[PDB]
Amino acid sequence: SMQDPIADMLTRIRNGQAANKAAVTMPSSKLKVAIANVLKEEGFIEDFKVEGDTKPELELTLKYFQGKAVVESIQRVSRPGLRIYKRKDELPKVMAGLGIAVVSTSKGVMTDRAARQAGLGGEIICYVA
Amino acid sequence: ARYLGPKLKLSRREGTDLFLKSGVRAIDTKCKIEQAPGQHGARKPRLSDYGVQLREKQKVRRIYGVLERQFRNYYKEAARLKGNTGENLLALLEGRLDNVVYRMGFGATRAEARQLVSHKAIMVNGRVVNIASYQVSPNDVVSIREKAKKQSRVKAALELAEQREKPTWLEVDAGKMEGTFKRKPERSDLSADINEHLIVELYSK
Amino acid sequence: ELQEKLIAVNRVSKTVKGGRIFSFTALTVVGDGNGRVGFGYGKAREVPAAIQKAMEKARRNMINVALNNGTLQHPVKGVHTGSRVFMQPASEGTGIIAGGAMRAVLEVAGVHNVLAKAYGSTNPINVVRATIDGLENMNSPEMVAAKRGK
Amino acid sequence: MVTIRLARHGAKKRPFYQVVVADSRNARNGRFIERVGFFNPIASEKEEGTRLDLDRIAHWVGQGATISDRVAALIKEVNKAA
Amino acid sequence: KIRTLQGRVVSDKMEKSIVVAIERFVKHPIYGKFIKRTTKLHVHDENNECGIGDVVEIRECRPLSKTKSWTLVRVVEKAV
Amino acid sequence: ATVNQLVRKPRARKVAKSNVPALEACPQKRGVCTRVYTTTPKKPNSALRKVCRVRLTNGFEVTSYIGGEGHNLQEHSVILIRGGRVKDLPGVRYHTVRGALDCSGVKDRKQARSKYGVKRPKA
RNA sequence: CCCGCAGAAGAAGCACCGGCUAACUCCGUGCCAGCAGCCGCGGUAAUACGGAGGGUGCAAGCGUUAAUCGGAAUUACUGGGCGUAAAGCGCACGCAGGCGGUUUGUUAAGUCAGAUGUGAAAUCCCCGGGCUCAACCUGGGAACUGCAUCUGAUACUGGCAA
RNA sequence: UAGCUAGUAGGUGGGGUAACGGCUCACCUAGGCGACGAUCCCUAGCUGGUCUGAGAGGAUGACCAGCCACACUGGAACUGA
Ligand SMILES: [Mg+2]
Ligand SMILES: [Mg+2]
Ligand SMILES: [Mg+2]
Ligand SMILES: [Mg+2]
Ligand SMILES: [Mg+2]
Ligand SMILES: [Mg+2]
Ligand SMILES: [Mg+2]
Ligand SMILES: [Mg+2]
Ligand SMILES: [Mg+2]
Ligand SMILES: [Mg+2]
Ligand SMILES: [Mg+2]
Ligand SMILES: [Mg+2]
Ligand SMILES: [Mg+2]
Ligand SMILES: [Mg+2]
Ligand SMILES: [Mg+2]
Ligand SMILES: [Mg+2]
Ligand SMILES: [Mg+2]
Repeated sequence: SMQDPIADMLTRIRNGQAANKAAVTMPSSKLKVAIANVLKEEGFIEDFKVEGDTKPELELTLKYFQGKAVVESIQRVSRPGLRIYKRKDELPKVMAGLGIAVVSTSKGVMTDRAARQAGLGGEIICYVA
Repeated sequence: ARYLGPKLKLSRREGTDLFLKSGVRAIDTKCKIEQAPGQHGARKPRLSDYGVQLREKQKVRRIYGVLERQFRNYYKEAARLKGNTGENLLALLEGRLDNVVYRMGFGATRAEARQLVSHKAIMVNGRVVNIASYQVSPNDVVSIREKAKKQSRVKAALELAEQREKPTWLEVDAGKMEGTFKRKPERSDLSADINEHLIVELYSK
Repeated sequence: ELQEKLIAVNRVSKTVKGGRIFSFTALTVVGDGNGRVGFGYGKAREVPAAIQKAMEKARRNMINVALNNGTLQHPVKGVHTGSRVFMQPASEGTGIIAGGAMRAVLEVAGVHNVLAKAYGSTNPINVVRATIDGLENMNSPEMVAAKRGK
Repeated sequence: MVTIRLARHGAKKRPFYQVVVADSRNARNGRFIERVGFFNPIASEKEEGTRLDLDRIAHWVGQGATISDRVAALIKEVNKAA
Repeated sequence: KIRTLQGRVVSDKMEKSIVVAIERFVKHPIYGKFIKRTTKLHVHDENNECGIGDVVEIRECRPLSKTKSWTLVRVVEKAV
Repeated sequence: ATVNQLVRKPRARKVAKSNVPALEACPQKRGVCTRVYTTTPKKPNSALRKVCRVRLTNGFEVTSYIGGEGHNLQEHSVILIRGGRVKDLPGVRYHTVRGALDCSGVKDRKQARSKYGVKRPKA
């Protein structure tokens, strides 16, 4: 049941990507957006798009580089059944450094590179590479 | 504690000269070396990776005449220390006094160089050190005790000492029979025919 | 830098009217010490024929691997059939610690300082193989920017 | 009353004392309040052999601690200012 | 105040024998999930005044009874 | 499976049934010889193995194996026994320290004498 | 600790060698006597029994037994499974419990940040120092991943409101 | 093992202790605990740390130091800081 939408984002992506699907859409939200941001700003998607008002619609443009899909993997990490939180010094780094981790903090949804510089930490939403 | 057994037997099984009869003659023969370390030595030891791994460290051991226990602790100390564990291992081994007595020529083979140590016939920075494993450090100064100087052994000792490739890391008289451990030997000094990483592996699992 | 090593050799039985007819199999790995590795199977009624026929198979079927110095960029997971394997950069202490069997592919392939471990079945044909695929999927420590950049 | 004394954390035949402030009633090597020096009597003439945070010892003797007999010597043997 | 506790009431029905619920979340020390570890406290409130359902602020006093080491400070909300 | 589930009922590690109640983890245990049988082994094998049922110091009656070639042990011999089954003789899970208590060492053994408990023959 | 004295003089053993697992032959025996951690050896050529020669491994120890953890990702939090191999309750409704779409405001408990205090000494670890070395002893750091208090941050979760 | 509890939970006063206090008493209120596991049963001194493990863990609590507890078994108080 709708229960975890953030996995649904992470997933609709993972799926559509593997389906060499040009775009992909879904119900939006403050939260979905903050991440669609980091995803773009880190260059895993071409560009997003929210086209509604009462029933908003997040839309992401996917990317394919060589023949592959750019996003080689995208997992949840925190989730309703089991919340994760890491302090700053205990923040994770994906693929040794390549690829990234999306961490929400008292100063907004930002990557691990980011939050690590910001000198803080929060709930580690998901891993991307 | 000391090996004590017929010592060529070793070189033969180990397949190489461990310089344990060191003395006069070189490139063995006048022995039998190789094709029969026992009654079936004749045979091809087609052998597991474990074995080649085993025999390497054994070789290194029969050389400095070190028993299992001590060698283990060498390895352990080697590994503790930063640097290539295998190099560090080789370092420590050389740091041995008895070794740095045969290496300065005062003794035919390390075995002999040792009897000297244990027989209080050596003095580091002045004082007498009769324990074969006394680790020697840079700038150290190992001499022969005046009492029993230029006595038998120690002559021919310092003799064919020059026949040998001859160190570098240590400068050494020959009249006084003193000599200075100048530096810790590097990888590139000594070796060629010894394979650390194997005897790192033997002790890794 | 020819460099080659066989990993496992084995016997197998076929069974016909007249009995068991046996035969051997060879598993080999070849690499240049600078990336590039392959494995070959190849079986044959006698051993040297089996290993020979294998070393060959390994010469082709060779893939290459975006190393990073003597080590790996990021820690990688691999998995084929029952063998599920894992290896890690290891800012080389000394390095090269793995179960002889995937030490074999590592070694030759040029990786100089990893720590590795195999889970599931230690069945060589599948671990050496889960590893190769392992190092293969492993992506370039900058052609990840190629990936993104844009 | 509290006291400054030598705990003997030596080693058979080569004693090496800790000097500690503690409830005089406790064991010679037991619970203490704080450490305030040391005293190797085999110091050897080389270097060190009787380091001793005086300005604490001070403090406690202010707060009423008695000093041993040996320790009292050490203090009047460290000299005091030089 | 040297610290204070909040918590809902849970039981008012007894001549000042007020007991208060306190609610923390805590990371399971083994499986990391966060659960509700509740605490009940027996607090004093002279001339009985809180009521079942009230949020209340509380402080640690000395023993008022074998059970009671806390008085209340303020009330907050009612008619839940 | 579930995290909740692990939370309610933690993972539990099976405990280890021993194979050798030489009671309380003991290096060996003294006993008195109830019977000196000799019975025969399981499936593939075939032999006349020597054993003895033994009342132990701690009350257990256990059937133990006698090792070596030949032995003098009868009813009422006091022996010492160690862990060590004998698969061949199902049920037998202990061995008898040759050359312990009333147990003699194997006559004439030259190789591996310390097992079988035999003095260094006056060479 | 130091000096002299005599004379190699007083000072080597234990397990193993079928595969795993480093080390092979002969004689005896003949499903017997027996071996065995696991596989499994013994019925006439036994590298597996027993002895011998030789060899491998450790050494004032060596084997055997007992015992903890390890390898065991074989209770899997990190890190596992349930079509046919161990495993979906015969089916449903539902209390507690767990979880919960989307928006704004508020709260600051979970979360995060900083500061302060505390986290005994020994131990562990890093760099040294002292016993002829080492074990051992010792200086000084580092570490004790923890707990509490105060002040802050509000993205996420929890509470209140609509 | 699913219910447990009459000084039991709270109040008021008297008494008591070096001291807060159902500590004790008298009287009043009818409470208090409990599936976030009470009650019952079984086992057990706790810690620093010790062994092991790459870690996370697992196992453990001799020797050293800290705390508790006991001094033939049950029970008592006297002296005294
Ligand atoms: Mg020794
Ligand atoms: Mg072999
Ligand atoms: Mg045997
Ligand atoms: Mg025969
Ligand atoms: Mg485990
Ligand atoms: Mg499984
Ligand atoms: Mg089934
Ligand atoms: Mg069904
Ligand atoms: Mg939401
Ligand atoms: Mg400490
Ligand atoms: Mg020193
Ligand atoms: Mg909210
Ligand atoms: Mg009163
Ligand atoms: Mg492990
Ligand atoms: Mg004692
Ligand atoms: Mg009494
Ligand atoms: Mg009194």
